[PDB]
Amino acid sequence: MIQRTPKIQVYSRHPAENGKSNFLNCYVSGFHPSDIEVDLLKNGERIEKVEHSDLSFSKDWSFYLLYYTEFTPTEKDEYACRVNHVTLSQPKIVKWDRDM
Amino acid sequence: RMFPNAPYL
Amino acid sequence: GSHSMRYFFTSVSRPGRGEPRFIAVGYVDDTQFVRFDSDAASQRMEPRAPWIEQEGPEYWDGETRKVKAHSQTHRVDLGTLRGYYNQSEAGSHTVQRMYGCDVGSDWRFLRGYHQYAYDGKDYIALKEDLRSWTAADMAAQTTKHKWEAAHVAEQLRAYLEGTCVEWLRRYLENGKETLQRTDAPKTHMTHHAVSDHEATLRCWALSFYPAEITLTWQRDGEDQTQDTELVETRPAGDGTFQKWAAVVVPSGQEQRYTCHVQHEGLPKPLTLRWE
Repeated sequence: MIQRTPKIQVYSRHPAENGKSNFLNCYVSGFHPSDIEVDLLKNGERIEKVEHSDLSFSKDWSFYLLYYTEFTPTEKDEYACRVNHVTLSQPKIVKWDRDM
Repeated sequence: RMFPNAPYL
Repeated sequence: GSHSMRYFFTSVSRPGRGEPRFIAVGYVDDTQFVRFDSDAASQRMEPRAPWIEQEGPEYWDGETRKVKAHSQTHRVDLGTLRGYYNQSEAGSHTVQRMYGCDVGSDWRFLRGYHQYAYDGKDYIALKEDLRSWTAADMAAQTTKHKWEAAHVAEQLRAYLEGTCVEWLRRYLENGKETLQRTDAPKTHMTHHAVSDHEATLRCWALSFYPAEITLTWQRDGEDQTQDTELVETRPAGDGTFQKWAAVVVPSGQEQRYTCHVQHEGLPKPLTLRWE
C-alpha cells in the first residue's frame, strides 16, 4: 500500500542568538502511514522533554507533525533531529544549522 | 462545532 | 481575506493491540483549536487555542459526545473496509476523513467539502454541488449507495452551508486578535561562501500569518524556478510561519539577484537585493 517519505526540517522558532531562550523544532511532513518516531538530540543524546503537535494531514492526505522543545543555543552545542519511518532503511539524522 | 455524525462506510 | 473551518480525523487499526487509535483536530484557517486523542487520559475534546477556552461545559460536553461517537463509527469502518477489500485481519490500515467550509472576504459561504481516504488514497468525496459523490472503485460505490439511501449529502449540505459557516463566524469573532490578524513577514537575507567562486544567498520570511506566501528569486528579472532551493512553509510554534528561498550565486553577481515576497500582510510585494 501507499508509503510516503517524511520531509524533515530542523530549525529554531526565533533567529538563534547564543545565550537567549528559544525553541528547537523538528517539522516532519508529507509522510504516510502515520507511525513515525522523531527525536531531538543535544550533542548526540536524546532530549527527554519533547512535545509534539496533534496529528493532522494535508490536502493530499499526507501527515504532518511538529516536535519541539525549549533550548538555549550556544556556540558549542550541537542539535539534530532523528526520524524513523517505514520508508527509511535506517533513521535519518538532520543536523540543526542556524542559517536553515 | 462538528457535524453530529460519522455515516457508516 | 478568506477563511475556513476544517476538521480532520485519523483512525488507525493496530491488530494484536486492541482498539484503533483515533485522532481528531479542528482548525480555523491555519490555527488549530480542538483535539481529541483516543489514547489520552481525559477522553475529552480539549481546547488548543486560548479563544475557545471560553466556551462553556455545554460546548465541551457536546463535542466530547460527538467525537467519542466518531471514534466508534471509524472502528466499525475499519472492519467494513477490510471486508470490502478482502484484507487480512493482521495488517494495520488507515481511514482519514476531512470536512469543512470556506467563506470569502464578506464571511459568506464559498464551498463545502466532506472527503475520506483509505490507506492514503481517495475513497469517497462530496462533490462541489454538495449533492453527489465521487466514488473511487466498487467498494466506494458500495458506500455511495448506502449514503444516497440514507440521504447523507442532504444532512451534510445543511451543516456545511449553515452551522459550519455560523460557527466559523462565531470563532472568527471570539478569537478576533488571533484569527483576524494579518502578520506581514519579517524579512532578511544571508550570504555564505560555499567556495572561493560561489555563494548562497538565502531570503527569509519570518513570523507571518496566515501561512500562504510566495517567495521567488530572480536574476536580471527572470525567474530562477529550476535553480532555487525552496523549503515548505513551516510552523514556528507560536502560531506564525516561516519560509526561505536560496540561490547559488557566482561570486561578483550578487547585485543581479532579487528576492520577491508576496503575502496578504504586504500592501505591495517586496523586492530585496544583497547590496
